[PDB]
Amino acid sequence: QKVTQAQSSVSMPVRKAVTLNCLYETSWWSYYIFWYKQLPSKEMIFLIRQGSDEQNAKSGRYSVNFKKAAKSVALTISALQLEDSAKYFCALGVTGKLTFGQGTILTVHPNIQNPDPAVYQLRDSKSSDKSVCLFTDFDSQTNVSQSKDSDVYITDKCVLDMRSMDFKSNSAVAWSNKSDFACANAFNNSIIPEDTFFPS
Amino acid sequence: VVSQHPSRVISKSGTSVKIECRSLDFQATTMFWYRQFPKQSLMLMATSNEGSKATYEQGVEKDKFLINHASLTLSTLTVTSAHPEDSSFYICSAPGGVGAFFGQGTRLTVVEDLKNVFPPEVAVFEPSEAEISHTQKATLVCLATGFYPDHVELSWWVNGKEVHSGVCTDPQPLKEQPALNDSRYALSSRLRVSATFWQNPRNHFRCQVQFYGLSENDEWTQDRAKPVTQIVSAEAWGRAD
Repeated sequence: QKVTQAQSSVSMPVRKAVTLNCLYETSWWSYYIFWYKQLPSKEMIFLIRQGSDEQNAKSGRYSVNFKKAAKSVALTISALQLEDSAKYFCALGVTGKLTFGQGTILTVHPNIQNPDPAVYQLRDSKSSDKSVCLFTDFDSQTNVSQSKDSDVYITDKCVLDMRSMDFKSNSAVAWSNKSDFACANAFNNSIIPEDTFFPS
Repeated sequence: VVSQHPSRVISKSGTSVKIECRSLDFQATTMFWYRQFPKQSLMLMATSNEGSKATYEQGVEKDKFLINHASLTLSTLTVTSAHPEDSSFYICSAPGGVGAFFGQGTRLTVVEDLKNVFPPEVAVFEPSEAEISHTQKATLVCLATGFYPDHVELSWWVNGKEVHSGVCTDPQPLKEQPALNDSRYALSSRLRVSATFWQNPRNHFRCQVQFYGLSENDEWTQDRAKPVTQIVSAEAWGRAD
């Protein structure tokens, strides 16, 4: 048995729909496909089950596009909410025993009508030797690349608190204790808008 | 519901680590044991069965992992001669329902020595004046660094009340040295408020980082403070200038 979730991460704004792909391989004639979401606690939450001999599954906001010949069983989540940000797993179940995919991390983003991408230099903390750069107000589809220097740390884009109801914004941070570290070049490994603001 | 015990455990290498899977309000003659290494899939290890021998999956050493069906409501998994390579997430399940009933899992951390356990260092960074001028908004940054194991919970507290608006946190902790097996971790979060709220010297901002560490019963010989389960915070007052 094999379950393939080729996408490691996907970003989509609130109120939109998102499709998470899953491909499987099985020699069995009768089986089930399950979709679970794994919460930050690492708890597994049931979303939907697709039977090998059934029509397209539906449960709450979840639906499955079951392409049996293609052994494709994509999950669509409709009307996305901030609480939907989690890691989603596709699993193939034969006699209770499950085979899982690698999982796909879905980040649900706020609707940013007026992106204002910018990189800000923060004041040094009198309690830390770390210099911090904040990349903020960029749009959902911005990809933040990892550092290519062991002495420079760069986070991915953050996940908004699911109960947030204000000052909603996408951001990443970069920090270092290197003498030469500057915010002007900290996020160079990323492809960013030509109008990103870099204040002096 | 299926309940696992313990939820978390930090064990010394060479010890026997027992993990329990209990079916509450129902009986299970069969229980499944899964293992998940970080950023990897859940993999079936073994199947516990009432009145018969445990079934083991390919590559699972029967000598290293003892599976036992103790009763019609209990299945146990024993990590014999625990090694740091055994550090993983162990989750059990029992048949029943559309899916299966899953336990909440066990975060097993195996350390060569309890001195490999480090709490987070927590720092707060104040809003940039350039951000305030450009957007009339003010973002605080919290950094939690050098902790091991990678399990922390970060929250923001304004004037002694937890806040959720304007809060955005890293999906997962960052491996400080990705190429090192003994790497420590870091995590960041942001809190955005209006510049008017930030510029009030009466407002209090605190980033709280809960860390799961050593138990009260655990041995400690180092000069540094015993890294027990604790809260590490960083704070700042509003700034009128």
